[PDB]
Amino acid sequence: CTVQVRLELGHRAQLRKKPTTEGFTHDWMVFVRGPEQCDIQHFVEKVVFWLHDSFPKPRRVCKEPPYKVEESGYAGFIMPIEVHFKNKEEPRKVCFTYDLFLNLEGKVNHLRCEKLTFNNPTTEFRYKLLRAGGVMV
Amino acid sequence: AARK
Repeated sequence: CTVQVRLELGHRAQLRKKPTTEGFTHDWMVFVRGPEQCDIQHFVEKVVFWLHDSFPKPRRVCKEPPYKVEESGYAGFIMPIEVHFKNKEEPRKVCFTYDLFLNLEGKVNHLRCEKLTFNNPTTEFRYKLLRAGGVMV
Repeated sequence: AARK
């Protein structure tokens, strides 16, 4: 028995009308979500966004939804994201390398779908999956 | 700076 569930990683970034005291030109938000009609909270323990050096306390953790980070900045960067599962057996997380990229002349609305595949999950984990929109194959 |  194999269950597949869907994740959407994405971000929006708009160019500020006025930069901040520190010369931050953009506001952005990055997120992890289920597709429409999918609360991934049921099988997602927490999400960890490993921001760049320059943000204070850059290991950002969301234990409940929304799994998001809102900040201001001046540049884009590569960002590891780790989704940890409400699973007591392996696998207990998955990592994506996310590219938080900015539009210097306007906005960015970016979306990227990732399909997770869990093999022979435990009985109570297979719920969390199916409760979150999972599909059996 | 764009991209750090």
